[PDB]
Amino acid sequence: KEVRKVRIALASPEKIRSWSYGEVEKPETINYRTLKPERDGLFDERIFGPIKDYECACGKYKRQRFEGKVCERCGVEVTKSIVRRYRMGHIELATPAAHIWFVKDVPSKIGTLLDLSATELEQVLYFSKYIVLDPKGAILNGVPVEKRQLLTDEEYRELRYGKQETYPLPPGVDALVKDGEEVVKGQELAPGVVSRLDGVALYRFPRRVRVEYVTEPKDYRVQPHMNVVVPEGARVEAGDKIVAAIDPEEEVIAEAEGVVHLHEPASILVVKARVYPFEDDVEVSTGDRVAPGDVLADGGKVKSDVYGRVEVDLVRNVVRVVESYDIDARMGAEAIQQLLKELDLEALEKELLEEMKHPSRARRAKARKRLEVVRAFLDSGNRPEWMILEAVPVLPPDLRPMVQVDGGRFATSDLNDLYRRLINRNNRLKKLLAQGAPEIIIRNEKRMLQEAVDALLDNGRRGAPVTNPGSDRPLRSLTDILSGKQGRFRQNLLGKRVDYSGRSVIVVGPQLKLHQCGLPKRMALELFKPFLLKKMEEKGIAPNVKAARRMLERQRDIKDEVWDALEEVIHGKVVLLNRAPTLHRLGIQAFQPVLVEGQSIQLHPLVCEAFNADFDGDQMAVHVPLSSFAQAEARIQMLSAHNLLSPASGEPLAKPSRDIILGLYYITQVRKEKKGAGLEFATPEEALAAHERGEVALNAPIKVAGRETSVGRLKYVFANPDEALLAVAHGIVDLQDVVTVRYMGKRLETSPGRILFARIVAEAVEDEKVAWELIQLDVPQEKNSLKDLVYQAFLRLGMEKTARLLDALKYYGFTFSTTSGITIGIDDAVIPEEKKQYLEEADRKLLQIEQAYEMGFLTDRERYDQILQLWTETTEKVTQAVFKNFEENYPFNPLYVMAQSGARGNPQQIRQLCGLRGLMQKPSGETFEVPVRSSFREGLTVLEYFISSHGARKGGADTALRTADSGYLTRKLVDVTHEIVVREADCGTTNYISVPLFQPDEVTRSLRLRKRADIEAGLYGRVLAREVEVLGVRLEEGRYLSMDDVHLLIKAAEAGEIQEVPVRSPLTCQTRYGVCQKCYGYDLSMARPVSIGEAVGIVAAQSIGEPGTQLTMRTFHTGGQGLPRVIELFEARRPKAKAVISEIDGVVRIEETEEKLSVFVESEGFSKEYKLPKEARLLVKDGDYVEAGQPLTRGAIDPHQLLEAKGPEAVERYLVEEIQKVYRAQGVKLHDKHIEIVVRQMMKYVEVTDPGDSRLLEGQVLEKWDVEALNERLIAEGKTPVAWKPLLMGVTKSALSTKSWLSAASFQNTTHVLTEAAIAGKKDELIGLKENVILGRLIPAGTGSDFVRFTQVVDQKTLKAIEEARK
Amino acid sequence: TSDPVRQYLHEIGQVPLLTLEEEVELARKVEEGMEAIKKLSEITGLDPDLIREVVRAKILGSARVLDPKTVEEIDQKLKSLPKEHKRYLHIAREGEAARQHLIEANLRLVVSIAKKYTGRGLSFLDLIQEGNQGLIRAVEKFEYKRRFKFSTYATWWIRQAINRAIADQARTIRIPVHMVETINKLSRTARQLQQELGREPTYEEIAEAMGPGWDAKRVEETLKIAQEPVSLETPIGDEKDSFYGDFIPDEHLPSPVDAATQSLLSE
Amino acid sequence: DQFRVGLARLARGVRERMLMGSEDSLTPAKLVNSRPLEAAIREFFSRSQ
DNA sequence: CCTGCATCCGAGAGTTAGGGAACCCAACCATATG
DNA sequence: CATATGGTTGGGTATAATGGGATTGTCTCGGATGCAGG
Ligand SMILES: Nc1ccn([C@@H]2O[C@H](COP(=O)(O)CP(=O)(O)OP(=O)(O)O)[C@@H](O)[C@H]2O)c(=O)n1
Ligand SMILES: [Mg+2]
Ligand SMILES: [Mg+2]
Ligand SMILES: [Mg+2]
Ligand SMILES: [Mg+2]
Ligand SMILES: [Zn+2]
Ligand SMILES: [Zn+2]
Repeated sequence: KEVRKVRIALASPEKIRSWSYGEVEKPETINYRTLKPERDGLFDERIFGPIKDYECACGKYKRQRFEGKVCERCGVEVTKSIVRRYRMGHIELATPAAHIWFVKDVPSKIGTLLDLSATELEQVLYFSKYIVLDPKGAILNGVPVEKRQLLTDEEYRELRYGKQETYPLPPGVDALVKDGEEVVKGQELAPGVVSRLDGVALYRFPRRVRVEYVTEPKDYRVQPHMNVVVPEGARVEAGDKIVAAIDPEEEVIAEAEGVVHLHEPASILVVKARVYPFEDDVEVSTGDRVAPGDVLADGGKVKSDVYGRVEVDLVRNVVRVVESYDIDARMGAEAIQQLLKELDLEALEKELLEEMKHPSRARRAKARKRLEVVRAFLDSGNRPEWMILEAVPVLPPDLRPMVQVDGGRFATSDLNDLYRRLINRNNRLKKLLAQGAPEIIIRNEKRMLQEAVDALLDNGRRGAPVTNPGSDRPLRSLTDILSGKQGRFRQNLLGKRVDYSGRSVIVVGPQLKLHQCGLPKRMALELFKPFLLKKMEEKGIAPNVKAARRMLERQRDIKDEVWDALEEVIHGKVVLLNRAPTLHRLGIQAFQPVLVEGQSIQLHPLVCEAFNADFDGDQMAVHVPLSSFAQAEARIQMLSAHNLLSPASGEPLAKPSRDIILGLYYITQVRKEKKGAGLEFATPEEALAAHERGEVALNAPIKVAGRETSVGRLKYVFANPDEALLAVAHGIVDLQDVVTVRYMGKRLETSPGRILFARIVAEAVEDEKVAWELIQLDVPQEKNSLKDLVYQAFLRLGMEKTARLLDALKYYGFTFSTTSGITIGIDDAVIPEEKKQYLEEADRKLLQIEQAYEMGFLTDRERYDQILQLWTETTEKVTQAVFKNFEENYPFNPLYVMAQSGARGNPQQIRQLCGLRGLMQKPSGETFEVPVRSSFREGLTVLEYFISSHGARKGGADTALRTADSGYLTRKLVDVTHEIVVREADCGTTNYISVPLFQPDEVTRSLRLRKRADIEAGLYGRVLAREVEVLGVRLEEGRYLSMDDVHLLIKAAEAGEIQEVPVRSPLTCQTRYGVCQKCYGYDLSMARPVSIGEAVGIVAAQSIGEPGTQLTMRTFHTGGQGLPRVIELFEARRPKAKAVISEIDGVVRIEETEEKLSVFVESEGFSKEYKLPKEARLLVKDGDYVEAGQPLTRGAIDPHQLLEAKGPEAVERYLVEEIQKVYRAQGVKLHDKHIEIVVRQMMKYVEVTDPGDSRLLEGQVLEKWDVEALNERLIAEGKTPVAWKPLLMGVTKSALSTKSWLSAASFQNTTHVLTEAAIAGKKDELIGLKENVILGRLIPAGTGSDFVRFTQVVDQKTLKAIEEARK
Repeated sequence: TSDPVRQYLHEIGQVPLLTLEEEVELARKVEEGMEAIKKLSEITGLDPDLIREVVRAKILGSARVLDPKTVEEIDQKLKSLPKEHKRYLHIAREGEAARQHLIEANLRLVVSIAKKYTGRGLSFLDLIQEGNQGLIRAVEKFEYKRRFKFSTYATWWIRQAINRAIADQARTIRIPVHMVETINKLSRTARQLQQELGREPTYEEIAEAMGPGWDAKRVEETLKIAQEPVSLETPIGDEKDSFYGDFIPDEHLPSPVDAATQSLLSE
Repeated sequence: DQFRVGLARLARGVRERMLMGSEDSLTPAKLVNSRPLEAAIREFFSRSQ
């Protein structure tokens, strides 16, 4: 069966034990002599499977045919060895351990369920404090103890055992009290000892004993090595012993009858306890805990009166009950698990539901948050106690290998060391438990075991990470394996290394066609090797595939016919070329390979811009699509000749550049001469004679008979283009002279070069009328004109003819650029004379500003600002002077022509080459006071060079450090939009958006028509939502807006007939997990309605991300709010320079004091006030009108405030406009559709304000579609609908909040996503692209779309046969 | 909160030390409790280990987790003996308590000894825990009648436990204790012959310096078996992107060429 | 600096040897283990970035 | 009792390429050889 | 199937010893949270 869903859930100890094929009991990996796995070790074949195929460990069963045979002598099943990478093991922990994912991921699941803080949970889990599970009527400090109370070790012990204190006694100092007498607090027990607690005092090691004799006394000294046997105040008999000693001769036998007393105690032990003498056998022994009214001794004559612990001292025949209790307080994962098992989820859920009626908002939020976890557990069926580990699963050995390197050394994974530590600590804990060790040692060992489990699951999370001795490197845990840029998801699932691939340096391929690439012969032989083997077998080069492979292995064994076989192999096939970084989809393209000599890939010049490729060492990768489907996709969809327009803007992307533009511009420019300079002639004969005499230039603009013309237009009149070009070939005229030629039935005053360009386009397109319509004959051919020509040719004729035209333009541009004579010399950087004047005037004015400083009229800031402004205007004037000199005196200068044609260069660089370098910035960010007055032709001084180095370094650092924020943004957008596909023809909606055509003035003067480019980017290709009547032209509903329609609408707007356009947009589409054909519009790369199945989300993300990588605030030139603002806009960030907006409508009243300023908005109902700093700038004036959602100051609007005030559509408009402003500022063209898709994903969720009669909770965030469906169901049954408000969240938070746990886990915050999904038991339905890529499936887009992938094809004969069979 | 070394040190420091009188008393009580328990075992006829376990379980209390049925039945039977015998049971209880108190008070010597074995393949806490095991052994076997201080007999057992743990658990591939000692002797001898010779000795020198039964081939094999495995996750290069295991090919699974050859051969 | 680190390790080894041995029969050769110094030098000259 | 306000902690930060320290003594299962 | 050898493993040493070793040049952002005021 096909896999359709993947579910993730918590694992029970029973489930883990059912997974395991056996328990790993020993930390041994392999034997040190034989290199075989040790029994019950981390590599045991009995648990994980045999190392060799169908062969047990001892060799009893060494063949197949015995599947499922468990060796009697070894215990190794007979099966494939590959099972060593699938079969798991387990470790049985002596004590339970907590899974760190559910402890340290804030907020903690265990803490949230049991209402324990993080500090309290940490204290209990790591054996720092106790938690009470049964008070047993205990009292602490006068207050009874309750469940879930934390006791310190001192409080716990004091309550569990009681109070005692030992006071030492120096030798020679006696005790004022007797052994076994009550002592109150403060009762002095010695001349320098004062007690603190009440209870009985007990002598410890009395130094001397007084024994009377029936009377007279005697003394006996007691050394530390000897004890006293007779109790205090007891008579002794002759022959009895008193002071037992190590030596029989040292024993003290009483000589006669006498009483005994003990004096000089070494120490005094004061305890709070009760005393009960007995005279016979006792009932309770030492270490027993008793209650009031329990039998102690004497058959029940004496009875206990208090709760406590019993010690039966036989020396004094007395039972002592120390006041204690039977409290049941525990620490660690055992206690936590006990709390987890006792939890009843339904009752807790009811308590939280009642808690949700409190007027407090914070308390309500806490109850809702706790309820989230409770309900997730209740619905999923997971038991909470499963969050505490008892059986630790063990990864199969082949995924934690211990392999021998070629040199015989061994390499192993860190997981083996982590497992070894865990097993060692578990075994030592078990050994210590079996030995009855004291509780301090056991507590230490249990803490160590918990830390070992934590390190195994997630190392480097709590405390110092575990490292291998002799190194500072943390060991790599499972969490490290899963997550990160080097983790499993991003490194092995969303991207892989592939076969049938190669890489090499690229070289320009000017003779190639648009669909061809030059591939090296050796690379092609290696890439198509199996096909070559099959073809060689087909022919007679080799008898069989093996011999063919052996032949192709050795270079000297290769012959001539194998190359012909290879040429036959690749016929018609295509390869994929790819250059990193792949910023957009045109970074991968399909080409037909032509086999070449050498080791360089040959690239067509027209695809270099799309690849962002050049020839100073760039390398490209080659991939081979294998199957018929892959080849068909590459040849039809990703062929270079089929991708001529940008998917982001709709503008041509394969177009003339560099040398081609230069050549076409050179041949399409006309000469201008000043020899005649507008002279007067009555008759043309006079002009001709003057020119022959030498007074008038050939192309000088003279006036004859009252009309402007030139001697060239009268002297040279050609019957047809062939005659003009023949005259050019004979040196009569040049291509740049203006003559008169009869073409297309008209007499044109044009140059032969422009006629030649017309002939080139006409012969390329094989149609004279359309070609004549497409070209602009009376202008020089530059970048923009050629782009317009290519686009118009595409629209009017098709990509095939467009590709032919592009190739013809490339060929002729190169040909004419070669012979033009374009070169750069040092004199070509012409220095204008005016610059000198401009400099002296400044050296004059500067002195004046200094005088302005010698009389006190100017401050530091004023003088600095004025100097800076002076130098800025001087730089601007010098730029203008340079370009005016170029235009007037040297109209054919190489730098000028290069910049003017759009081939290379901008005015600032020419100004630096010719005029002056300008002002420079200090590393602190402030400008210097002296500018660089030298250009690059004159040469800089040492100081100026060093001064400019600061800006050069700053630009380099900026580039290197920012490119990663742009890449990050692109990744975030791919993850938030990857699921959006075109899924149907029409969603049926009647909603739309209104594209505006005018904008408010910066001084609020009036409305100004928007720029043509912005209107084009917002209107081109869209579907009209409503019928439009403009300029006597009817645009029907459902009409895709072409460029001509956009131009017509702009012209109508300029006549006041229309102010806005209603169109469909993705912002208002109702298709689930995607859009529809009408709400998307035109496929911008094809200028035709988008096909169903297109992954428009990926295209949108790429289109937004590509320009920011390079063109945002590419190499920076140090010569006299870009990406950050876009990232801030896409993340719904609140601005730090936030402005103030008018929440309501009203009139403005400015209230000004000398110390404070405020603005009152006075409505008819209410009047609110806004206090702002005095230094601020106000966009409003006293007595003005402002609407709801309007700003009152300059700055950025907070999107969340706008959402609260004005609503969803206003926020969508603001986001789109503000994102587009940044891109327009840099000159990047990008249609609004992509940003609209991303914003639609941003505005996806809602928050429940009133649940009504639903199971939802107030404040519960959920998808707007789910709540709409739920409300529809509610209405159908007839209950109270849920009340909700829309939410706005950034791209990161929207992407992490998706329904699919696989994509969210592979994006970011892997541990949190996985823990939440496991708690909830989420099922991934595999809707988007990331999930299907991870599972290695067919993505539901393109040829994998359900709309197209079930198509069948048949020929007529089979169809008629089937029809007859049906009949 | 963190740094478990500080927590363990504080918990050991919360127990006061012992004087000679307390130490000798505790040793006497443990010894007489062992004698009393063997006397009970002889009287009742049961296994001494089982009565030791039930006495220890009843002392440790309910707090510490043979099931409660057998412990209760045998305890009640033990609480049935006539007089002059149950006294032994009481002495056994006091002796077990003395054993616990002795270990609890002498834990600090374990830390003091174990603090000088760091940097040998075992963490600080592991060395302390093995020293605690050795201390338990020394306490159990200690004989006070010789008038010697406890620490003198405890140090030897603590060192033995630490050394055995280091020999057992320090290496990923376990090498037997005698072979580990052989490797250590090889290293010491080579180091001394390096210092003496003013250069690294050749294998013949070490073989000659070990004694009879050692040749250069055996020395080479011993150094080869003493090699420790390297990590598959060893970082290669300065950037955090290349691991050692990225450069190791899989030699187990058959290649596509090999599988195709076998299939065609089968055909 | 690396030599100083190795020398400090050597000094620690010297102290441990002094305490663990016998004050009566002790020589400079027995007290000094030069392995840490060589190891530090090798690490610096083979593993330092 | 509510609220806001610093405060703390945790998770991010572009692609491709290439690169690499005790010693001893005695019992006991395992494996080898016939 | 029957031993005989090395390899492996468990047990032992008795003046007295009693709390360890590193810490250091980012930057922002968002949620959790304890503390202050009213
Ligand atoms: N860290 C880096 C450094 C470079 N790159 C890529 O390599 C190119 C080198 O261009 P370059 O710096 O030579 C300028 P070029 O694009 O040729 O522009 P120009 O003709 O207008 O002067 C960049 O444009 C990126 O595509 C990268 O991905 N990451
Ligand atoms: Mg370039
Ligand atoms: Mg380049
Ligand atoms: Mg003429
Ligand atoms: Mg890399
Ligand atoms: Zn077998
Ligand atoms: Zn739609």
